[PDB]
Amino acid sequence: EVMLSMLMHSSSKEVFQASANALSTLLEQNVNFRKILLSKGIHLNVLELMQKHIHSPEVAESGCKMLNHLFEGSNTSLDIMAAVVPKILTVMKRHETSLPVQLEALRAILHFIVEFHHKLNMVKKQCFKNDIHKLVLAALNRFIGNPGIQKCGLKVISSIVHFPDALEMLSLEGAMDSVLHTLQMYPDDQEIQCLGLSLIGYLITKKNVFIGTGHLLAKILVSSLYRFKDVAEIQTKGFQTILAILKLSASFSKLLVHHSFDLVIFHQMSSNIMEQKDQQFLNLCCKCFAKVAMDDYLKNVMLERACDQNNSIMVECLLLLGADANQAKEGSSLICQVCEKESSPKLVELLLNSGSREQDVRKALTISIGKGDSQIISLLLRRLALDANNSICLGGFCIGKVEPSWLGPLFPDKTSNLRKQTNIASTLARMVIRYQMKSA
Amino acid sequence: DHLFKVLVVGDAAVGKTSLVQRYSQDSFSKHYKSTVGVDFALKVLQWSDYEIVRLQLWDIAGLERFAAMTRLYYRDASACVIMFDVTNATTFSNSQRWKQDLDSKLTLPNGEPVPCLLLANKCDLSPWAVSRDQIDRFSKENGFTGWTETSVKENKNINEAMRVLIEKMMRN
Repeated sequence: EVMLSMLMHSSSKEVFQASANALSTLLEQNVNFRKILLSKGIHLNVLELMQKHIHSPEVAESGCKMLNHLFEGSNTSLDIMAAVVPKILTVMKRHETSLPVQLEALRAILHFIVEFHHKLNMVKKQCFKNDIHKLVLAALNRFIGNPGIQKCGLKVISSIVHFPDALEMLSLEGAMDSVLHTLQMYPDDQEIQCLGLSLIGYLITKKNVFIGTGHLLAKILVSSLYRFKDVAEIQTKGFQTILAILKLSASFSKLLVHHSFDLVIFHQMSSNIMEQKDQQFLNLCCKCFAKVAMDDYLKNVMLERACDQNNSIMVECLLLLGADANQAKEGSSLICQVCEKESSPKLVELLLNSGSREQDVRKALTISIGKGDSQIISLLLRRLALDANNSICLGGFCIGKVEPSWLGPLFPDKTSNLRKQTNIASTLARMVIRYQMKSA
Repeated sequence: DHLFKVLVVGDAAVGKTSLVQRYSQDSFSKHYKSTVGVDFALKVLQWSDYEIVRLQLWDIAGLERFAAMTRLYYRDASACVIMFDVTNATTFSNSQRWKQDLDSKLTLPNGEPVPCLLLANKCDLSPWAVSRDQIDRFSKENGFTGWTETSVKENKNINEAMRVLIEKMMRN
């Protein structure tokens, strides 16, 4: 009866609005009515009705909402696609300012978009020829409020990217700038960030890798990864996008390391090993770190920042790769500043075992004497003066006093031989160098 | 691509929904029921390469024949067809009434009458089945675009007749 009312009074927008809302609510309430009205001839008929009634936005919004609630949970054919998508695209173009119409149209297109391949190619080309991308980008870029539409837009553009003729068409329109703006405008959300980070990698082209867009992308990527460090899905998508950027251009990671990207890797390496193991995620991160391993000035900056923080696990990996332990800026040595900032004994142990000049060590000894700490000074003397020839040579140093705790471990103390079976750092370095060598 | 509307009219209890279910829903024969109101069906035809046509079949309920046949149904319509059962001359007079009503209350952009076809419903039933000689009198007198026997249950000639009618309709 409702359908008959609609049909017999097409000239009035009010009857269409009310009856359309009624049967849309009915269809949303009961799933059984779906595909029955569809088999009865409702879709193209109401499409023709919105073709007849276009001067009002309420009629278009009600029609788009009704299509959304009708076509949900169903799969259509190519003919239905050709009969639905152009008409709704034209309706959305004719009413571009009205937010509810845009929201409903985007939701409908999202639910409806996704021998046979040959036919589908024609529909894909015709859809791109209908300027769907221009309209959706204009809608998502002009009006940034009402977050849901933004989410819908991102979803739609996602379904756009994975068209054969879409990558360059999107590159012309500048989809990246709008997406990155959305990510800046919606940091706290998960879904917007989740879809956006995945879309950034897919959009990547050589045109926008340079400065002015790559620098902002690096800042956003680090902010996004840092915002949700624990969420595996977000980090995995971000690292995949980062790997794609690195593969596209090696000029990247110059500012990423500058923009505190090391905090991302070190926590993940610590977390992934301590938490559940994901071989794909771990190897993806290791491959990215391998691409970062070049340009050894970056490695030196990495070591300075890794040593500033208590990061005993990573410093061994970094040393195994290379990155000599005498990278001082002449203000203070690495061993000096690590000893200053109340660092763990394992840090200075790895520093001493690797290449460290004697004078800096003596400076570290004096500094560690000033802040009396038995463990560090004992580990320092283990390298400055002990022989092989079972002899101390604790001489020329001007230490103000001596205490038994200082030279405790210096004596052999053969009661037990300490065992350190932790190969975590060694393995991590082994995979990083494996990917570095294999890639080269 | 294009879309068109075809209105199926006829007498009561002539299996008015049987033909439209057979051509679109692929449902033939079945139980005989009464059509309370106007019902719809969709057809998609790949008539030509890169040219796909959509058809809206509106099966007008003939129970309220005495009631004023509103021009709103025929409004914006592009084609029509009259289908009558072959077991009653009252259905034949009713088909004449439908022809007169559509000629009175239907218009085209060119002004010429829209194509009409005489469907001889349910010829697979005795005894008045193949009386085409008597039907030819109205076939040539009414100036119909076509006339063709049919059987809804058997679907013997629904497809060819519909194809001929739609080819004539796009021929205008």
